[PDB]
Amino acid sequence: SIKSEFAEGAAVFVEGVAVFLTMMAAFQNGDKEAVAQYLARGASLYTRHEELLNRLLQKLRREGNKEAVTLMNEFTATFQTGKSLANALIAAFKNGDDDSFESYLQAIWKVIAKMATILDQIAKAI
Repeated sequence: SIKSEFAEGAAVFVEGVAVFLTMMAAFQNGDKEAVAQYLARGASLYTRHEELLNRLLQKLRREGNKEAVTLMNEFTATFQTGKSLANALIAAFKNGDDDSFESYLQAIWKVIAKMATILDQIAKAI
């Protein structure tokens, strides 16, 4: 259902946010071993969420819920376009460029916050 897909996606979102926050703290402490592990998990969570978003979008399209569909378009567009920042974050890790890594972390947090606002709006429109 729309509601089961939404809640499952929201739980994956919450897990990714929590991993991202944990990663930020590890990076502040310079713990590159831990940052590597969290980056790997964050990538897997990205994939799971992508699947759940598409499943949700298909259900919303079929039900005909216009407000929710428009919001989901914005969420998915932000999610897809946001991958360019995530790829830059990974590259900065692989190159040892801590200054770039920090910068993308703080920029990505702004995207996460916008995504969370969209998800709250979707939850109220379904």
